[PDB]
This record gives sequence, structure tokens and C-alpha cells, in this order.
Amino acid sequence: KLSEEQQHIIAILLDAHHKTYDPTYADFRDFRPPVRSPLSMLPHLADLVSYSIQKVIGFAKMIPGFRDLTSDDQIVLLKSSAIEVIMLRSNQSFTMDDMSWDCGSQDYKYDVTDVSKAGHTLELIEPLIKFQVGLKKLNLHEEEHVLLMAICIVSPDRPGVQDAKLVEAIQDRLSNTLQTYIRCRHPPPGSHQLYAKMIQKLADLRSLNEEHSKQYRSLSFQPENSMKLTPLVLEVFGN
Amino acid sequence: KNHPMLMNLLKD
Ligand SMILES: CCC(O)(CC)COc1c(C)cc([Si](C)(C)c2cc(C)c(OC[C@@H](O)CCC(=O)O)c(C)c2)cc1C
Repeated sequence: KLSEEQQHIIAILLDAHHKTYDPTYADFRDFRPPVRSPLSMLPHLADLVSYSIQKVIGFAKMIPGFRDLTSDDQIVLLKSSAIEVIMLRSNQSFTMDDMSWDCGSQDYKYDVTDVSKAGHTLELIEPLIKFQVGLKKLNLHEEEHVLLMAICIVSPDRPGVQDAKLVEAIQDRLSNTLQTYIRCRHPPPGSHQLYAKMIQKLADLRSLNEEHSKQYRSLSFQPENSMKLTPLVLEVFGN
Repeated sequence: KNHPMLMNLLKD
């Protein structure tokens, strides 16, 4: 069923994730502290998001084939996908108890009001929670989770991509691996239904990306807000 | 634009 190459890819992506997602959340103590300013949570959550961008870059570099892309295409894929992979990877800390992101302590536990205290409105947050709930209900194995993140990043339809055919070839291999993994665990029609819902999630992420971009542009236009961001966030999310 | 920070993180 799963070929040696497909097992290889999954092993590599699982290891990449283990090396770039820290489930102890130990580094959160190095951020500017959460304060519960109208945007009182923006220092803390800008540091968290900027840290997460760094981890997404570290994950992306280990995706088989990502190295074969030009530096230009690597940059455009990361710039376009960073926000989506952040939304996807944050689902590992999301909890269905109170619809919040629980990072090991009450100080580092974030609800809808915390996200609104970083500047976003329910225009973004309501669909983001709906997204997190629906992804949680898929009950993905870690193997599917890491494949979805990689498929998310290596998408040939990102604006700016120069070698779309190469990007597509890389993504096709990942997509074939994920489809085969699903088939190994689930007979039809459940296999097709599950893959279909994972594809819908990637489409949802594009809409969330667009809405985040709109709200980020309006927020970062005020210098009193940009002042609270990090240099890495300004570079990656700007432009 | 250029992206020296992202590029630097890509070259690690
Ligand atoms: C600063 C620009 C701005 O637009 C604000 C002007 C950012 O807005 C936000 C956006 C887009 C998303 C979120 Si969130 C989906 C609730 C989220 C994100 C992360 C990274 C996170 O960390 C968990 C793991 O990811 C650990 C780190 C890792 O990934 O290794 C958690 C628990 C939640 C929150 C804000 C504030």
C-alpha cells in the first residue's frame, strides 16, 4: 500500500514537525508578557506569531523537494502560506472545552477576546474558530496533519510563483502520499469523504488568509500598531 | 521589496 518512498516522506515530515513544534511551549516566557492599551495583547501575540513564523520556515526547509526551488520561489511560498500554516499548526493547542488555545498555563491560554485584544474583529475570529472546530472534528493523525501543512506550503497557485510546474510536481507527490495514507486507514467512501474535507480545509485557509490580510493591512497602517509588531512580522506580512 | 530576514532564515 504505502511505498517505501511514501513512508520516507512521512517519516521526514514527522521529524521536521517534531523539530519545529515545541509542545512544552517553554519559549513563551521569552515573549513580551500577556496583559489582560485597548490592544493590550498585541505585544505578546505579535511575539508569539513572529516566533511561529520562524518555526514554519524551519519546517518548510525540511519538506522533501522544497530545497530544489529557487530562493525566489521559496520566499513567495513562505510569505503567502505563513499565516495559513500558523492557523493550521495552532490547532494542536486548540481545545473544544472553551473554544480556546491552551498553551500549558492560564497566562498562555488564548480565547476570542484575547485575539480581539490584538486588533482583529469577529469578521476574522468567528470563521477562525469555526475552522479550528471543524479541523478538530476531523481527528487527524499527526501524519495527515504534517502532510496537510506541507501541501499548504508547496502550492503552485500562490501569486508570484515562477516555476509553478516544479511546485506542482512537489505538491503532487505529497498529495499522493496523503491520499494513499488515507486509503490505508479507511475504506471508501469514508476515505474519499475524509480527503474531500481536508481539501475543503485548504480552501477555507485561503479565505482566512484573505481576511487576515485585509485586517492586518488596516491595523499595520497605524504606526502606533506597527510599532508593537516585530521586524520579522513586518517583513513577512508586509509587502 | 527585499526580505533579508526571511532569506537569512532560509539560509540556516
Ligand atoms: C501579529 C499580526 C497579527 O495579525 C495581529 C495584528 C496576528 O494575528 C493573529 C493571528 C493571525 C493568529 C492568532 Si492564533 C490562530 C489564536 C495562534 C497562533 C499561534 C502561533 C499560536 O501558537 C501555537 C503554536 O503555533 C506554538 C508556536 C508554533 O507554531 O510552534 C497559538 C496558540 C494561537 C493570533 C493572532 C493575534
